[PDB]
Amino acid sequence: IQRYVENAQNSASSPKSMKGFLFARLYYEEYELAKRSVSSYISVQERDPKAHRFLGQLFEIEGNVEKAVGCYKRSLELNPTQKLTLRIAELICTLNRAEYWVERASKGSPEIYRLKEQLLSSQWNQLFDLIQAELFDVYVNLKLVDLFLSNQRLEEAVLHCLKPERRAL
Amino acid sequence: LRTRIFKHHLDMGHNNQAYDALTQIPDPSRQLDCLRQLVVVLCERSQLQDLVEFPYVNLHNEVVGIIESRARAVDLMTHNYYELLYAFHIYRHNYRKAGSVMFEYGMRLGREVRTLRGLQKQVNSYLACLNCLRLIRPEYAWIVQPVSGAVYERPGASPKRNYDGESSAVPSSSQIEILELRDLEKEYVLAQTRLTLAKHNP
Amino acid sequence: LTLLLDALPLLEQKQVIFSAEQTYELMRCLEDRMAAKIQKQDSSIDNTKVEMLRLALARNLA
Amino acid sequence: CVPAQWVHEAKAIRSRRDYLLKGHQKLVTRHLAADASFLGELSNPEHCKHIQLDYIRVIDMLNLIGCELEKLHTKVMSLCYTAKDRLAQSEMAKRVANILQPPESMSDS
Amino acid sequence: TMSMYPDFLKSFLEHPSSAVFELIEQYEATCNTQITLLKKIVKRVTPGQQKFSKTASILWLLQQEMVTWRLIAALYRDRIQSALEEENMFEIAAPNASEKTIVDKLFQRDTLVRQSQLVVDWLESIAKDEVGDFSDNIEYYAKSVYWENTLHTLKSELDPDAPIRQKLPLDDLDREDDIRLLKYLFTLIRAGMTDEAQRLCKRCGQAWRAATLEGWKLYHDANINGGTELQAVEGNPYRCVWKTCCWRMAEDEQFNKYERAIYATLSGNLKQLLPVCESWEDTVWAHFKVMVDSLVEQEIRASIISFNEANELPREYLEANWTLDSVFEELQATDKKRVLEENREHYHIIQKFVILADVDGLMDEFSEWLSNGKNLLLGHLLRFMTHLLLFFRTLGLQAKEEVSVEVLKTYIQRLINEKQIELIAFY
Amino acid sequence: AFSHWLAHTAEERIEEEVSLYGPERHVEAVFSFLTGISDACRLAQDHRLSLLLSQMVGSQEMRELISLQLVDWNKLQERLRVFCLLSGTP
Repeated sequence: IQRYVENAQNSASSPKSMKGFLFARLYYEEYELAKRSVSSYISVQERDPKAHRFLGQLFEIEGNVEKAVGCYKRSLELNPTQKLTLRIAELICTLNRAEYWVERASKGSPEIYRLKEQLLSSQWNQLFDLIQAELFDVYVNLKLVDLFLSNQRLEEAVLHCLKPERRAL
Repeated sequence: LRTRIFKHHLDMGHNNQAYDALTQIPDPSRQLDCLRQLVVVLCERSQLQDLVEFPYVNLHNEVVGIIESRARAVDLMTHNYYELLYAFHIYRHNYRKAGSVMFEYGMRLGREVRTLRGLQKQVNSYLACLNCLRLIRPEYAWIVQPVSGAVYERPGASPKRNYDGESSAVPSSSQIEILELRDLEKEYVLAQTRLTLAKHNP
Repeated sequence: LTLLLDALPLLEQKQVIFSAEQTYELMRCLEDRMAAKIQKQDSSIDNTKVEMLRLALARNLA
Repeated sequence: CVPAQWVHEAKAIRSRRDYLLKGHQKLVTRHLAADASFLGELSNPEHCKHIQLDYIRVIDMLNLIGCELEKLHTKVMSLCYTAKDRLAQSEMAKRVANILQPPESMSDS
Repeated sequence: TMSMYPDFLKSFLEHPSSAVFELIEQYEATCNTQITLLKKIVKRVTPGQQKFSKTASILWLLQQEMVTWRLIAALYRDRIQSALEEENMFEIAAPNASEKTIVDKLFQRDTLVRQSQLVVDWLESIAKDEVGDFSDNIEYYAKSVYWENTLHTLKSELDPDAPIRQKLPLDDLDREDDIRLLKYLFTLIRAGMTDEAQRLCKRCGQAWRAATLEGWKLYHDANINGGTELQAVEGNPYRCVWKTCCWRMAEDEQFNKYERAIYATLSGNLKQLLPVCESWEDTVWAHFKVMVDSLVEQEIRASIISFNEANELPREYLEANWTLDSVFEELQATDKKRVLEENREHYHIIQKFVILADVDGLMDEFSEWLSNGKNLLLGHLLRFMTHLLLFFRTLGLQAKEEVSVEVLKTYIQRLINEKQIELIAFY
Repeated sequence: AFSHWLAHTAEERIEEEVSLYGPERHVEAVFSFLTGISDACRLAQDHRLSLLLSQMVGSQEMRELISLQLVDWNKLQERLRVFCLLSGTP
């Protein structure tokens, strides 16, 4: 494996994203250095889903959500293979276009229905309906009746707390 | 102070040889018009060998916009034939495409003013256009208007499609590549025959 | 023709103008001969010719 | 005559003897290339949508006008003739409009 | 043949007493037996032969039912069985490991691509081969030596490159004989009968054509690549050069149409005249082969396995891969902008839905057609969805309970109409 | 190291020499480019021979097979020499 990193170093000197990426692979097999190598490879050209995710995971945990969007946006729109989805929508939510992205994400993904509701909660009847829709699992039914409580729906909530409560006990 | 520098440098003309200072104006901001008017006053000083060597130092992005803006000003209809040739040299440095189009524009104006002794000049112009076509063998280049002052867009060379037949009433003189160059060759043969008939009269 | 091009280079081909037109005719004649019956070399001659035209343009500017 | 969808069939035959819209009621791509008017093009695009060449349709939509992907698609279209050259020039103009821009610069390169 | 409802439901009786997977395998076998009875025994003479063919097509629906049960069994066995859970040993590799170990890794790691291979193996399983010794393809193409007529009759070098090198040489008979060979080798390559294609190439005297077939395999050294230790080293280390050389040889005209096509299949490219007679299964196979051949090369490039020198013609090869979904959508269209009649077939639409993995989507959607008065025309299709849902819920708790009741209820109502009282009552 | 070294040694001699050879005629050169592979294949562009040529540089047990079989085929009936090279015992 040391001969393999010599041939990688020489090739890079000669000219080379796939060298620099390979170095990252060797590193995976001193993480800060590997991350730096991945960053350079990404800058040179866009290659393999494993490249995109190693850089994007490195930037994600460095807290640098603007670099991670940059990688993952290029990896989606380049057409190589995008299915990052978490950091994009999550980043949009943090920012507070975004609605369209949420709709695209929706298009049985639970945490995604949840982040979607919370986006709507920053951007009352519709919110109440959202809970009703999700509930249609005891703890669903319980957060549903609690946020009905907030909106002000005493009659509906006690029926749809008690219905759950003697569906579970 | 900088707007004074433009006014004062323009009036003297002599200090307006400051090319790296000219280049140091478009890179910070869109004061390209300062370079356009100042480089015209340097063209008025008129040392074109030295003058054209300094836009080798100037960045090519700026040089393309300044020299194209200058080339549209070269369509002044002046007796300065050389300005077209020095534009051709800047085109030579670049993709070369526009030097051929500028020659047909200069041919058109020279045909419009008067005839007869212009026939031998039109032969030289056909030789120039033929040589320029040989230089730029695979790439196409499009004409718009018969020279600068253009109010037409680009009809292309692949839109040979009609709509109803009323949309095929576009002049279609964007596509003035190899086919119209063969028509200019016919104009040359017509001129040769007229001269040979003229030689058989005395 | 190559010798003539060399002479133009020595001279710088300021007034050839006709020659470039003349050169095209020669090229056409060569094409005709080919039809009746080195491409890189032929390109080089054209490049050499272009230099003379550039020199002529410089003279016009002067 | 007893009702059948035979009217389009008869109309189409007449056009061939001597049109595209009548046929609707590869070739479409060729027509677009010829028309490298605007309303007619829009109608053709609508017909294509009804039929649904997808890349070509996307290119047409771009002409009418994620973004990086669209640019890549345009580049692919350019990769795959005087008319073709004109189309390439139009694409370059579109790129210039987009620039008016690092991605645009890359597209220009 | 009315006792066909027994055989499926009899496979049900064994399943309360036993195990899930044999139910689908027995559905493949049961339908397979039913194909034979309808198919056999039928004799067609003159105009009737056509009637017999029509009868076969109707049975042909049972043949399609067997092929579909086989595909359903193959994909669900990979997807649900412990075959997708193993050590990552196939993917533990080093830069010194060969391109073959990299392909063995890609097939282990990429379940989505490996699912495409299971579909290919199925399409190859149901391919039509011409006969060797009972058709003119090989019985009448038993020439003692290659190009005997061109050797015996003038009209300089024996090699296959002599007519690509110069114009007219080959005798018409030798070209006719080569058409039969290459057509038969081509059918064998489509059937996955690679060993038979090599056996025939050697025995027909075409050692050069045999050598081209050998270059399928990627380089494996047992010594370096300890994971799959064989005894001898095998395959060719410049596979990308071989792929490009095969692609270039395919494009070259003055070769037979069947030859250019074998080279196109080997290169992972399409062919043209031979695809005029390409059916749905045959077109699915050619297009999935392009997807596998492009995907493997892209992984090889990303891994840095390919050498720059081997890239003789990158511009001539489709780097992009389409998704399995686009594969079916493009195949689903006819050449004349109509819905493909083969794609529109009620059991073929299911084969595609099993490949996409959205089986349960159609199961709910099909049940809605029953309430809307549709599907009732095809007698098999109603049964099929019943047995298929029953099989899905036993292997994995899947399809909606509502759909199960609606499908089973309509199916039981048919058992009363057909008077299958003991079984119909139970349903 | 030796391979490329051998090439460099047989250079200039194969250099201008093989140069003329190509810009000349005719066969053999195909063999001479093999002594020098991808550029030779590209210049040559014999589709079946092209796929066998990529097995060169391969020490694989392809040798014997193609060797004997091709010879036998020829007996029954610039190509035999290429096969002698891939036999590995030229």
